[PDB]
Amino acid sequence: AAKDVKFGNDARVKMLRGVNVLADAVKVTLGPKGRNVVLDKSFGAPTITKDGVSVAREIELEDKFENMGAQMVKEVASKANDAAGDGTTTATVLAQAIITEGLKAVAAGMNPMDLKRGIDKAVTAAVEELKALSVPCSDSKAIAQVGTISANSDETVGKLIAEAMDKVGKEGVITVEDGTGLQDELDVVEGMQFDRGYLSPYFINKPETGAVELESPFILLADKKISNIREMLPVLEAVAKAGKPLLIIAEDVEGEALATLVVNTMRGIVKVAAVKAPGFGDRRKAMLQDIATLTGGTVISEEIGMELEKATLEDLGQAKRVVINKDTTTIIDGVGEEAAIQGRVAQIRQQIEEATSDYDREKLQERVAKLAGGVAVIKVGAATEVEMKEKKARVEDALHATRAAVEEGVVAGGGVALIRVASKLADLRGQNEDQNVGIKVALRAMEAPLRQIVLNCGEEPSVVANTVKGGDGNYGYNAATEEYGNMIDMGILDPTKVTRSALQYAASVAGLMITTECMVTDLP
Amino acid sequence: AAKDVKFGNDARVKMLRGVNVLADAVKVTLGPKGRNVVLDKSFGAPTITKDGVSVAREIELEDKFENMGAQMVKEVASKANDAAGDGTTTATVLAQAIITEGLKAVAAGMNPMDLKRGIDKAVTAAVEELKALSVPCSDSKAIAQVGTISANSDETVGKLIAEAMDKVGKEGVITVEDGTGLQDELDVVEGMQFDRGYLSPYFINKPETGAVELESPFILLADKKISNIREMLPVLEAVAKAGKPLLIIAEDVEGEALATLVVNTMRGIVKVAAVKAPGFGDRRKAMLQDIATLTGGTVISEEIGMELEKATLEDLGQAKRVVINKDTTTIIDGVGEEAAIQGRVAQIRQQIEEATSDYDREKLQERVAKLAGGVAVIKVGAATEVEMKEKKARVEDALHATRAAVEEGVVAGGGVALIRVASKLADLRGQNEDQNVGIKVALRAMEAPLRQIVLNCGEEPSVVANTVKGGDGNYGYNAATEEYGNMIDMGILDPTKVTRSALQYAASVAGLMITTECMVTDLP
Amino acid sequence: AAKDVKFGNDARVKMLRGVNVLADAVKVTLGPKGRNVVLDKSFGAPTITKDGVSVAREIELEDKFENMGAQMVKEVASKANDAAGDGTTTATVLAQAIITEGLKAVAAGMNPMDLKRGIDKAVTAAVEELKALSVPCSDSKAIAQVGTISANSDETVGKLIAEAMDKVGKEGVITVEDGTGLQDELDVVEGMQFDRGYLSPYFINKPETGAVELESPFILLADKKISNIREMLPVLEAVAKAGKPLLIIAEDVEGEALATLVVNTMRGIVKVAAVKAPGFGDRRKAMLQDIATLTGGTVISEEIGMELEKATLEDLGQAKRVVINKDTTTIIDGVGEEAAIQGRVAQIRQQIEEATSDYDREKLQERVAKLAGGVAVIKVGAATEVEMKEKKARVEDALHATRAAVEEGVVAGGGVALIRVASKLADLRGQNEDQNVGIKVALRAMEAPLRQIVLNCGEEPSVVANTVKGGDGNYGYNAATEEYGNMIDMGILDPTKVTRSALQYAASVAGLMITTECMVTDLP
Amino acid sequence: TTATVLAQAIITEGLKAVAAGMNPMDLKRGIDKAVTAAVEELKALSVPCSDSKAIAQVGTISANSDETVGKLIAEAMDKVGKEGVIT
Ligand SMILES: [Mg+2]
Repeated sequence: AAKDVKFGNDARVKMLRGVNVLADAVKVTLGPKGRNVVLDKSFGAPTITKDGVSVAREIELEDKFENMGAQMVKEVASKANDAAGDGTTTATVLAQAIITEGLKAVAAGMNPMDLKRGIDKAVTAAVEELKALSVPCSDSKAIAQVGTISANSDETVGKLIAEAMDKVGKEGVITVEDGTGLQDELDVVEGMQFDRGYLSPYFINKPETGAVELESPFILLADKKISNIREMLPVLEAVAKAGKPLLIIAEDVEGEALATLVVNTMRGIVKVAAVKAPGFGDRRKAMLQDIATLTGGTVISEEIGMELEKATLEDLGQAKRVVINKDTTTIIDGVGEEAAIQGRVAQIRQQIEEATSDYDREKLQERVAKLAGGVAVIKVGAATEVEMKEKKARVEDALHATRAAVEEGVVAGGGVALIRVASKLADLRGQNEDQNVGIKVALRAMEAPLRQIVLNCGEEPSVVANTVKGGDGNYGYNAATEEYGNMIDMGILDPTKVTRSALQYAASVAGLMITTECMVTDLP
Repeated sequence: AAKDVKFGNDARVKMLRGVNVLADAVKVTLGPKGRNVVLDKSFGAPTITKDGVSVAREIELEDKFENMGAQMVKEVASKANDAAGDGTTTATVLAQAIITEGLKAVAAGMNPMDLKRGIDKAVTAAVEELKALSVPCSDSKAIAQVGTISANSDETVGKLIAEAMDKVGKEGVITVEDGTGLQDELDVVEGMQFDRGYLSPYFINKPETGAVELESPFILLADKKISNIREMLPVLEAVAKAGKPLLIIAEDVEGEALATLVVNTMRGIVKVAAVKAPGFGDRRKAMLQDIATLTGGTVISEEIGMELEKATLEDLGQAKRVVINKDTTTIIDGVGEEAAIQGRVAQIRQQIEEATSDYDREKLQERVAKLAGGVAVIKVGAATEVEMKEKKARVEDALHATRAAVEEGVVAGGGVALIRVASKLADLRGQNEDQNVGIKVALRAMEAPLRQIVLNCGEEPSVVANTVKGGDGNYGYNAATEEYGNMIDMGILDPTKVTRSALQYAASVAGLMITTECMVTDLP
Repeated sequence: AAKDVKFGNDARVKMLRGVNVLADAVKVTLGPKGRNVVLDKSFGAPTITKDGVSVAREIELEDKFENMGAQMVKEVASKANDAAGDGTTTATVLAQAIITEGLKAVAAGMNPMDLKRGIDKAVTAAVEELKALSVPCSDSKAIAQVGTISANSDETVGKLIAEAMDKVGKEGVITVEDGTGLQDELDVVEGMQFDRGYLSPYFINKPETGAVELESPFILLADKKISNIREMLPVLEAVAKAGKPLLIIAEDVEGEALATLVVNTMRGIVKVAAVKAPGFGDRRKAMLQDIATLTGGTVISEEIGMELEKATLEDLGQAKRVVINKDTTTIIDGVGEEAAIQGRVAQIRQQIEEATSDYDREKLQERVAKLAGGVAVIKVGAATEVEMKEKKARVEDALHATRAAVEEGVVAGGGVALIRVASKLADLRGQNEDQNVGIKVALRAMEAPLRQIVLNCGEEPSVVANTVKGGDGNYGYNAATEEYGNMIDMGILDPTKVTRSALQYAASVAGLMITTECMVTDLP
Repeated sequence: TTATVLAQAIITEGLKAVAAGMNPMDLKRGIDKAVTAAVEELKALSVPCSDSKAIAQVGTISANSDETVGKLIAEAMDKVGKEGVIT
């Protein structure tokens, strides 16, 4: 595939045009009263949505290079959402603002590297200002308070979120399941979650979630990389007859074994998924065993002399539910014996006391938390299935905001916090004039999300922002009610973590584009 | 098919245009303050990188002839990295400068052959100047000193390099393995390295490395060329059943067996790799035997009457690790008995006594080193698996730099060494008037890497080059800190070998283009 | 299909353009300081060579008719290499000069038939001059002298060539084999060479050589034309288990068996080659038998009642090496017993008494020479494979030059010999005025290779040639050292046979083009 | 030629200033004020040219460093006087 190359302004201008298309389309849906965007669907009638993430997902440009601009922003914006749960659209809005003004500066004869440096300094100062601005969240009322707000002013949802965290801790693992009964249920059951993703995007049976949900699946524990389909065949045939899904944990799965399973799973016969074993080197051997004890399974080790091909249902572990997302795997309600698992914890507790290394005490302690802490599950109850499933989405959305709020506290969510920081460091400047311009670009860019909100609502952006500038603290304008006041008090806020992640990611992508002198793509 | 032919000025102009595109894109990332380059992918988003090598690999031009120019530079630049481990971007930078100014000279009516000679004379003088400029690196302090710098100021990485060399030797074999735990472990285990590449690129399971890593594979030793698939089958299925990779050492493998093994390995049945036996004639027979003793394997010889088809696992040697690169084969921790291995060494030591020829004593001595010297292995410790691969990559990069530093010492790495040498031989004149022009071209061209660094840093190339010229020795400008001083003492340097190799290759390709009178290619 | 036909000048002009393209691209690489050419590959990137033959192979033209001219010259030039071993580029150079001046003459309105004939007298007279100019090579000192020069100032290469001839004889059979060790080995072993080509070009396993080399292959001796694949099966299958290549000697092989074997040998199960038997009729029966005794194999005769299907391995002769080129087959180190081989010789020596004619005595004597004389072989010794194989190529070229040198002696190789002869017969005139024109065209065409040499070097051809003409005999200009004197003494010479063959082929092809009224080809 | 160069540098930098968010009318005033100050400095730097050699040097420098032109002109201006006419 032959490549087309553009330099300097020809390159940068195309990125600007590309980013603006993505940004302009996505920006309209940011506010409470945000405007809706029509997306075509290959089969059936066209889709109408107010969600920026959905719109961002659906945008790819005709012109390569312009496409690059949009996509570069999308990758980083997606990361903000993946690390914060919200602000995907906000990051893009901020990215456009920094990028559009920053590019003018490079084309004006000013040095791009200095402009980046000025912007980064502004961003660095802004992050700390956000930290001062931020209202901490630690007590149960604050947990419930943020949870109910996120949940769309439903106090019952906030209560369960706080209760879940209270039962397993702030860092504990909380999952959501369809409710069997009308009543909301919160339960503690043996289970474990670890940072391991799925080996294939093809495996996902829940496309909105992006996660794979399996029902009472068999669990295969392995201690070797799997490159050959042959080891799986006797076990593979056995699971299909059952009709139950099979989950595999091992070092890695190579394309020969994995490709057949991928093909077999997608609209095929036996639909199963495989994930990598948690931990590394020395760490994994103990952890796989922890999972084994938890699911009542048997670990298969090449070192032992036992191979996967010589295996039956007896060796496999079991759990009622398991869900696998892009980079995380969690198991729910493992079958392992209560005495076995509790005993395992006792063995580990004894292990903690050698305390030879701080790293080892903590790491052993970490093992205790995953196994002994268990997994807290929340079933969402409702009168009708339609209401029940809808409520479940809301609970999950509140949970991401609550976790972000816990880690860093909260800030005004109308884009007000960005406004608020910009007013505070207006005086800040750099020795190089180019640096001064970079600082101004970043600060001015911060204003955009507020203005975008107001613009979407059909109100004057300049008038609203000007009055907001006049105020102090968490004071701001709420788009939904057209009334000025403390945004946190009135119910509109964003986690401190999401605002920070969006703003800095936007600056990071912006800085990269500003310094770029060349882009490469294939011919039309 | 029918060919499109250009010759004389027309052929040279296209090469210039082709090389400039390649060089303009790659040159922007050379400095510590490297400019970002965005490389597109057909699916979704573009990528942003400061790595010149990744940029250069990707470049292919639609316009034939121009494409040849770019490719010609890429091949020679690639050779510099292949024989030095670094300077791929630097070679290209120097190549553009030499080629552009010299090429104009040939089109100006100047004799090309003389211009080459003038350029080469300046290049040769510069190489010796580099040798004088170069600071020796023999003691452990120097070994560690260069190793930590290359490792990007990591003192511990330098320490392991120095200690490994201290044991096995400068000429010894040092390899890097993923670490078992937090500590970095260095150990010497029985093993052997020889200069033999892999028969097929398709074999590589580590795409960034360009090498094939196998875990505790069975080893097949053969005394015949393998053109037929069929002999392999009884051993081939047996190894697959065993569940481990198979490594083959023999005279050579033909496409009849090679192509099927490739097909068999890529997304298929069993993934194994094969390499050619070390030495030739008398040497291979003794050398293969040394490997057999080392891996505890059995050699199969046509001359004896033994055949591959009749062989079993017990006839195969074993090692915990084996890695195969483009031109080198090495094995780690051979299973062969200490009594057998050490006893064989005694047999070889005894052989050395005959001293019939310097050639046999030299060669026998070489056998002793490989068989008895052993292999030094370095495990890289880390708190996380991602970090562990990260630290490991850095060690490998440092190791090439240390080996290069050992072989020829080191020079200032800011492009300063090229500057320093160019200034020293300003006076030098050729025979023909045209030759004198070539000399100026070569010397002026040398300036470019420094200027490029400064250009990438947003600083004036002419002003920095001018100040550097004024100073002497290793004195120069550090782009990263915007300061002037002794570049080696400031932690910025390049191995003498990489600087020399990049400068020599740039001149070699440049001269080559200069003397090229005709280009033939397919129509568009 | 409909075809494009053009007449006279229209047909001839296209041939002229075709030959000029081929000659212009090839001629630049003729000199010692020749200019390299860049050719592109489907498989990767471009490679550069100063070798005219490689350039010629890749030259094919867009315009049918022009392509034919180039191909016609390539055809004749290739033949010169085939019958001389060198001067493929020289033949092409001479062809362009003769053709351009002569072809213009036909275009003007001069008689073509006379022009060819006029050129022929020039050529015939020049060849006689070459014979007088030519220094004979008979003694060992001359043999070694030319051999070392051809090898490129390597005394050892020439010394072995002289020694090889000194053993088996000037007309004996000398072959080249890879060296098992450091020492160069020249020795004699039973073997036979005969003039027979390979049935299919597809058979060649050595594309640079254009020949098929096999390792200790089984030899099939047959007494019938082969038309049917079925007979082959029991023996073909037999060689397959053995794993060794199979060589076939028979009257001829038809497409029915030939096509399947060709497909079988390319990307197939058994890779074998087949050639026609030496001699014919009555002579053939004895000739095949001589090979049978030599190989120790059994000849299958239809007349007897023996059939190929009824054959086994014991009926197949063996030799350590066999090599087949475009029209010659030779075997090395036949396994046949010395007692039987010598005994076979005794039968032939006894036969000579029958001699009722000189032809029969001679023909029988020739048989004695092939069998009893044997084949001498050369193993090329070197420190490493790269040097060993590289050295081997040079030895083969020196060998061809020595055979050509022995058969006709040598002439100045700077193109000087053509210059010297052209100056000598300035006076010669034809009958018709048109014939006179042809003579001048041929005599000044002779100059072209010298001038081309000087042109490549970047020196003025007109100036060099004038001074060389002023001199006498072998006196001329050495392009490599920029000096004047005896070219032969200096180290630059061409075999008389190659110079003559190049010149005669150039004139032969030229005359055919001069006399070619019409051209017919496929549509574009 | 020199005047044109000044226009080139003034406008290139001035436009850059315009792109910097500055009021052009003010930029013009700044330029005009700087020029007024520069002229006075020029007035101070200027040294009277009264000798033949200096006049020759200006003629020679103007004539692209041609000595004969300066020599010929210096002789002329001296001979004709201050109000004399040279063509
Ligand atoms: Mg003037």
